[PDB]
Amino acid sequence: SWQTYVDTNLVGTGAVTQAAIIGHDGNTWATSAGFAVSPANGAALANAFKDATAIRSNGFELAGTRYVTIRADDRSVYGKKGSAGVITVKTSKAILIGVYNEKIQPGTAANVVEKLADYLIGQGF
Repeated sequence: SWQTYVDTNLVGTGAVTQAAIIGHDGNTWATSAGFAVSPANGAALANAFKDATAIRSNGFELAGTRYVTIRADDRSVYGKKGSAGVITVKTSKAILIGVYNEKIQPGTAANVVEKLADYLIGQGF
């Protein structure tokens, strides 16, 4: 279920190259093959949705790579690193995380992730 959201609705689409779904405490509910985000980074991200102050000054880390905050509101937090980047979105019970590489259109990745979030939110999650 969470694994199929990640494997099918996120990675399987082609819009993100790697993806994870985290709880509001930052611990991973499911993750794409060989992609791993630390409970430490996850929590920080989780906090960002509440208070972006910290991430706005230093950005945020996810699976080794460091990112720069492009967007930060109470629902979405997006980072970028050259042609790459990460789209993260917050639902009622989790936070979706999707990274895309050079080959992907940033807004293509944002559409997929935000589309998954709307779905989950309408399912009570």
